[PDB]
Amino acid sequence: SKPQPIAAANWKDSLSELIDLFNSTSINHDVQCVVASTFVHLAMTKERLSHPKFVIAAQNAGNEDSLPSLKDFGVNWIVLGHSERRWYYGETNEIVADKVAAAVASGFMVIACIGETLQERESGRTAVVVLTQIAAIAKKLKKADWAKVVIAYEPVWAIGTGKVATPQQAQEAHALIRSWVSSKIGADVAGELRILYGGSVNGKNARTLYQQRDVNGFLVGLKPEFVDIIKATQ
Amino acid sequence: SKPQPIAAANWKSGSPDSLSELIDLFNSTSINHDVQCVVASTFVHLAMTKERLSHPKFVIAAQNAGNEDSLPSLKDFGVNWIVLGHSERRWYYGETNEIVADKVAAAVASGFMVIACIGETLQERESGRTAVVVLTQIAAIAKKLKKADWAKVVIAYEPVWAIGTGKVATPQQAQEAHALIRSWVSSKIGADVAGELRILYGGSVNGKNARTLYQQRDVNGFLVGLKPEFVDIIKATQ
Repeated sequence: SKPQPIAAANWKDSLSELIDLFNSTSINHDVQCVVASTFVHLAMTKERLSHPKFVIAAQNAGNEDSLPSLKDFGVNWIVLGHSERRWYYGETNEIVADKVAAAVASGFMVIACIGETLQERESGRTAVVVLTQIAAIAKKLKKADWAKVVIAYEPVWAIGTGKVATPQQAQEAHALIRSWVSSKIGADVAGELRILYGGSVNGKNARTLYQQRDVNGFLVGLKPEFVDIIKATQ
Repeated sequence: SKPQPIAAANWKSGSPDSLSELIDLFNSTSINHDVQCVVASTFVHLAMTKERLSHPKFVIAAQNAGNEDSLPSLKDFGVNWIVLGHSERRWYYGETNEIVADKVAAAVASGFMVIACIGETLQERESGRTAVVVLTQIAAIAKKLKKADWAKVVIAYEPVWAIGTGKVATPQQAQEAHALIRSWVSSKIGADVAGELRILYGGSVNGKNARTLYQQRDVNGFLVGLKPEFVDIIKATQ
């Protein structure tokens, strides 16, 4: 028995044209849809996006006055710790953790990203890297805060490397996240946890991915195929 | 009246669930209607399944055995069911229509009830070859059987075209596939044999869709993967 699925798209196609696509798409099942945008595009997304089942997220904001501004403006979701924040911008476990706690303290729903690299994965350090990204996050949170939290797992080892993830590998990475939250936080919190897959997902694979026990939806890039990704969430 | 329904669960190696924990779930599930429940296991797990599974409405099956001495060993052991010709045997292990047909005959000869799997791929489906592919897979099997033999045979239609492709089968398509199997048995074997035949759906089935699938005129149960949801799959057989 699975919690409500999430379908979140990340903007790194024309924004407008995509927003019209979604505005005219019929989604008949229980799924929260998220469109995360950059600060330059926020105002045009909230202006234009009018789909009832869609909400708008901010990205990586980490300053309390800005967080407060966003909420005033009508943005309640935020995505943090995506792969490029950690490996290009140098956001560490602790910096992501603080960003999450501050987001949580101001009434945001949070999509926190975590994931390992090919180097990390090839030395057999998936579990220690992945469980340390979260322990850090968990260390800042109260048990009730978990209500406001979603996890995206990003198989960084698999983006731009020529390595391919199978649903089996997605499933296995998802289960360890679950186990840990379940032993350290609780089976109640664990049971209600939406763990999103932030790897390579298209129309040929979304179903298979979604059908795994521990996968609860997707964090992916903003493209026209997102619409098949949503559909796969049944 | 439809014939007795069958709810068959297939164990695939490398699942996120534990065999034992699943057997316990089932052992403690109340099933109040007439339904034969099958748990199909691999050879390593067989012995644990006979020793542990004790629910009255459940039996155990073996998978893909094809050697006469082996089938006799299984029957002595207390196994009377077997599942053959599942999708992967046809695509990965090289089991053709004929090899599957021989496996069925030998299973039948030694007193087994037999769940023989059939179905087409997306490629076969998209070129409009469903019927010839599906009817050739069964014709192969039929050519080895006697009319009486059908008493021991159950067919599972596997929409291979719908597993791993992004394609989704509606209950309407499952009905249409199932009726062709029925028509053909009827015309070629007998209306008597046809009407008593269980034709299982071996596609993607969960709790939100088992009902809708089970109510289709030609659907007589399910051959699915061993998961906790199997319980709801059983319940969908009323």
